[PDB]
Amino acid sequence: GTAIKDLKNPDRVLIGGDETPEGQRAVQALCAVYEHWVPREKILTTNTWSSELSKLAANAFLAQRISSINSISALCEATGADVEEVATAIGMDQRIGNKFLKASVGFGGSCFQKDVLNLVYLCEALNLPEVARYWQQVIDMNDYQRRRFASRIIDSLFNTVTDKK
Amino acid sequence: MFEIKKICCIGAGYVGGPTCSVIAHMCPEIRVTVVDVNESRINAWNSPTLPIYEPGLKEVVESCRGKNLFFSTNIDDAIKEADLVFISVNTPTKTYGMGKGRAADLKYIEACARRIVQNSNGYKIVTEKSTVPVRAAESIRRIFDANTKPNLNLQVLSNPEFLAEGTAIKDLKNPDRVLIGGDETPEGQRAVQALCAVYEHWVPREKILTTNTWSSELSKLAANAFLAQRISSINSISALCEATGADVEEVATAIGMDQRIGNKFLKASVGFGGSCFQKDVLNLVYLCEALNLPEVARYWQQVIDMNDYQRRRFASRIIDSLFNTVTDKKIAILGFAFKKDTGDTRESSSIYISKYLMDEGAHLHIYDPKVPREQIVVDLSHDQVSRLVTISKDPYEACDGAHAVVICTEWDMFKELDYERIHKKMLKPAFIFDGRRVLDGLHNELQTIGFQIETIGKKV
Amino acid sequence: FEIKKICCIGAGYVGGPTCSVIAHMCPEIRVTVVDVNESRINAWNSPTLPIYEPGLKEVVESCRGKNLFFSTNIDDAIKEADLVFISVNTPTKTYGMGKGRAADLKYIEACARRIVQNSNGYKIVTEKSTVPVRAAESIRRIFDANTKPNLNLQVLSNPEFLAEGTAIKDLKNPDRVLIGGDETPEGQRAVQALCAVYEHWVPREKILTTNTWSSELSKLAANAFLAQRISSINSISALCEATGADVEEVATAIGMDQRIGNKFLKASVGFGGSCFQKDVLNLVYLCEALNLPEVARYWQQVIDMNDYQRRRFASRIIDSLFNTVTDKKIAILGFAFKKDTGDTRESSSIYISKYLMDEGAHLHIYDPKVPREQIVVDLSHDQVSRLVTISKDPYEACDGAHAVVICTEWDMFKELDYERIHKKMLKPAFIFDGRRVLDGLHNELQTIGFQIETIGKKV
Ligand SMILES: [Cl-]
Ligand SMILES: [Cl-]
Ligand SMILES: [Cl-]
Repeated sequence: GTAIKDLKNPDRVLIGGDETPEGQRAVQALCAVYEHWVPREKILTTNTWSSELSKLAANAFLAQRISSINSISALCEATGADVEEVATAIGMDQRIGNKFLKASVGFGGSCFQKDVLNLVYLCEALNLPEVARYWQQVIDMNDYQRRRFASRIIDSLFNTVTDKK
Repeated sequence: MFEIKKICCIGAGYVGGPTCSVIAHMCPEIRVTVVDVNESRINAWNSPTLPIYEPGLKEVVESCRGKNLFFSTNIDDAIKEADLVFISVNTPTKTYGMGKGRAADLKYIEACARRIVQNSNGYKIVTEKSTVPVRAAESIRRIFDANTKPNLNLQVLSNPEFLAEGTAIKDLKNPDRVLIGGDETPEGQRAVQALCAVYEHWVPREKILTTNTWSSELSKLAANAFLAQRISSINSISALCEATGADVEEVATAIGMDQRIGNKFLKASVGFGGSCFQKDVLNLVYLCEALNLPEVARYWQQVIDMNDYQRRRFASRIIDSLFNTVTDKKIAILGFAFKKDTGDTRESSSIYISKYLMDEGAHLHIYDPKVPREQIVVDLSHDQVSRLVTISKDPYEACDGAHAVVICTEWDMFKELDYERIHKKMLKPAFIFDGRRVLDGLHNELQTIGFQIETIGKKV
Repeated sequence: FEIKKICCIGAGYVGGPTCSVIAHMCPEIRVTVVDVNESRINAWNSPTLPIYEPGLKEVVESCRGKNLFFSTNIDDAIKEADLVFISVNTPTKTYGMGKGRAADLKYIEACARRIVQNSNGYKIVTEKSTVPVRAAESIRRIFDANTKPNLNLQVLSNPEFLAEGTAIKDLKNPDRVLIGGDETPEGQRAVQALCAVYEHWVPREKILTTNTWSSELSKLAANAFLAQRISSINSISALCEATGADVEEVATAIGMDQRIGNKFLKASVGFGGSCFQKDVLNLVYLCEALNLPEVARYWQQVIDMNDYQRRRFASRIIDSLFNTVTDKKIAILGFAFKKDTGDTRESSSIYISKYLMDEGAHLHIYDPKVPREQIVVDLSHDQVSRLVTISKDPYEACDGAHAVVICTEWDMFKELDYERIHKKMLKPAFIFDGRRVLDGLHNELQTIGFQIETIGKKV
């Protein structure tokens, strides 16, 4: 949706490479390409696996923010609190920020669920079940949010929706 | 519109004390009176030596004490005179009964509510400053309504603190935001604007947020939970880093440069500590269970489990490295505080790491530059301490004949040690377990010296 | 306030017989029974009624034409009525949230919207069918949301308690009449108005007034308490077979305790019917939805025990036949859920047969009253074609069979020629008595050569 702007003025460019002489040369070659229009302060160099992992974790952190405020939204409906008020109050903490704190029926897109599910599987394959089920909560909460929303509609219509417009 | 001239605060803790001291300092026309049931605390605040240490606090207090800032044991009179009453008492986690070890105990808050109505007449604004469970203000409203009088109009507000213990004064003088919650009624709005007016003396109106009472209560709990979740998230990543060859400090950096995520609270560790994070998250979880929200409850519970996992994991790596036997082995523990530059050990990860090693029968030599000796012994009790715990006056006494050095607090001084010396008198193989990434950049040095060095979020 | 004109929506086995009786005891009241199905109505106006109940034909003929009417003109019948009975059946949901347990309120909702559209002034709206709790709140909400000037609709609960088979007798002399209404001035008036109607032939001592939610809940719990009694004695029956005790003896001893009573204590292969399981399951779901999991699993036990009883019985047959039943002829005697009816709804015979069909048995089924095609329908989802034969007489079913299974307490089964049956049965010949109908005949049957096993008796 904002591809061109994101490319022309990125928060950061991520490049991962082998921690070897040949590897460092290849990194600096690619680094040099981006230096044409990206300030060197905003170019980050890591080993290959940190770069791969950073892409997955970043999307997961984002998705977690949405699922977290969504969980709060459910607790708001039960207490009388208001999630937009709470989100605002949370978001004014500079350490937390005010982006990705808008509660919804649930997040979508071709990246968030796909990458978090991929992250979870990786942890299972690496015998990290505690970490796997930690991140799985992001998906379950999103599923919960949707199911919950649907169930409220159905209850409000007296648990019968047959042939109703 | 109603103006506040006299302020009473119940509780001289790390919350009410600095908050009211600052208010008095920025509002010379208002008489702020801080009271507490503990005569010890009161006499300490009026003493040349204060009961808690915060940068710039000593100056601020001395500027106001006597003019418009007073510390007294006379609670009833301070209530009698006050236009605004801050309830700033701690709500300890219940240690028994329904909700043991998770639910907040409202006993102290309930007492204050009954004490206020007993000693007050006319119009007064009653504001909860302490971290409370949601719908707590309903409990206060219920006590006031049940004990009403002719010409008694008590208004209940929520105004939670957000100061980090260590930078209190700066956080108060220049806060990211001030939160005030009130009833969505005419009388309620007046009370809100009265409190709002007090903060407008030195806080820009852009940074004052008004919500209903429950959003304010909930915001304090959720904010700390969001913070704690960040730490547990990067910690989970750290474990995945050790298994892949990735590096958590690199990953944290890459994540943190996303403006929508930010770079604060992304430093992996042996696990977070303090008197607020676990306490409030556990309180949040219990609330959800009580409200039949099991999906939400177990969602936030993951923040705590991951923190426990991180600690247990770290302890287990040490034990495995020492061939799953630690009996009668000397082990240096460097740093006992829950974070650097404090003597606070409340929920310190050092406690658990030490305790895990004690369950293996290790000879622990613990060093912390600031933490008092007696505090360590208390935090490691329920006999067990006498056999296994030795407390070193200096770091080197702890590494003399030790199998391993475990760093559990990110003290700046640990980075600057003579590790050439330490290695010479250590048993081989000699291990360093860095639980705070403080020796990042020193790895190649330590290895060529002869150390085996392991740290959070880096493959061995 | 007096009630003068009554409209009933639904000419089922509930609304039909109930309103015909009311007309017979209330000559001054004009009772109009309506249904959107033109088929049903003409049957009510026919010399042949759409349902059979003893003495119903008489009661109807007394009133039909004078103050009892069956019509398809629903809108006008609602317009004229002081009291509107909602008497449509509430089927269990077959999909979605609450599948196979929760009640579907669609027919009730339609009726509620139809009433408010076609009505003005003061009217009492009473639910007669077995409904889930808080259903009247749904009706109230439709009324409140679709209000008119000078519209005062009162919502009452008045559930049925008639056993299908002796409806009229149950109506003329009921154990109690139940009426639930709002605890408000207007609400109490509507209740006493309806209360007054039944006082025409029901003593005031046997008319109970409660709030609306107590009334709805009472109908479900009453059937559940009954079902629990059967499942309890059935559970005991299994414990009898394991101890040497006898369930008929124990049931008798228990039932002589005045505080317990001796009704509904007859052990069986399992209870059936269109009400017991449906209502208990509906009760369980209600508890789950209201975050009452302890109560939900408490009542679920009534269903599990009944399922256990059936499965247990089927397994005994299979074990006795050396755990192989493939291509073996087996006589099934009795298919109805109880004796003296053609009703097969939730009949234990269905499950027993199905368990035996999953073993590849050759079932020859006989039932004196139950129609042939109904059995074929109740045993489908191909499997029926290969394994199920329907016998015209019992002996056709026991000719070359390995075992005789009795699943319905028909009186005639007691009087069969077991000497003849045994000669043309394969050996060893088994009789499995699932209804204790052959109690007292055991020593007889054994000397003939039968191995006889029954519910609640050690072999
Ligand atoms: Cl006092
Ligand atoms: Cl030990
Ligand atoms: Cl019509």
